[PDB]
Amino acid sequence: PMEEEEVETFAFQAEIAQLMSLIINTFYSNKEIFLRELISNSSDALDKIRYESLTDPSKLDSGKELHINLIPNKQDRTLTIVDTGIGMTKADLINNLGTIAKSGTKAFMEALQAGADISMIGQFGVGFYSAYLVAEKVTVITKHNDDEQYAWESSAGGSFTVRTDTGEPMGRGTKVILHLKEDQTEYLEERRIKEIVKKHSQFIGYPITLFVE
Ligand SMILES: COc1ccccc1-c1cc(Cl)nc(N)n1
Repeated sequence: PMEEEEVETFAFQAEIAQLMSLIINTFYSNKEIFLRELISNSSDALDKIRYESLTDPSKLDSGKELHINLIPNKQDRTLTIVDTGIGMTKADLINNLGTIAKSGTKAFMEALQAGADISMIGQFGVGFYSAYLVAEKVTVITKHNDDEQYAWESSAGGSFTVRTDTGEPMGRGTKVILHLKEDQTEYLEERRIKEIVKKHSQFIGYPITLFVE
């Protein structure tokens, strides 16, 4: 029996689209900072959870462990960033991922033309898009205590899809699945991943675990 699934196909806000192009169709060294940004988001997601969790310890029913996991798959050619953070509700997701303007967008783009490093990205509050320095496509699976599991995805081109995730359940948190461009497979090597965590992500306040096949 054929399953059926709803997808909503959104246009990224004009400037988030401009930024995504700029990221994709421009060469930047120091791409590795994409992980730093992704670990940061999770860190922030783990704080929101832990904080709220002292008001409602029942927000931990969905998983008490507060950590980050990195899964590089040499077969899929995916680098998966998993956290047991707070997750996003649909609206958090759509505000976080594309629809709503970001007060740092224009400024960051202006900055990049002036030759700023892609590393500056986080300060402009549009850090997640660095994901696209290395991935052709990016899949975010996410789960918020209040809501259901969502699967967001974009290969860029100006649009993203959001669909309720019928798929591996997570309980709580966000999973960023990076479908690495052909030439960015270095980010599936244990050594490289360990390198960029020690380098840019040392003071994260949660255990981070690297799983290697
Ligand atoms: C796609 O992830 C994000 C993008 C922008 C801002 C925040 C996030 C985010 C939110 C949560 Cl709850 N977890 C994670 N890992 N990222």
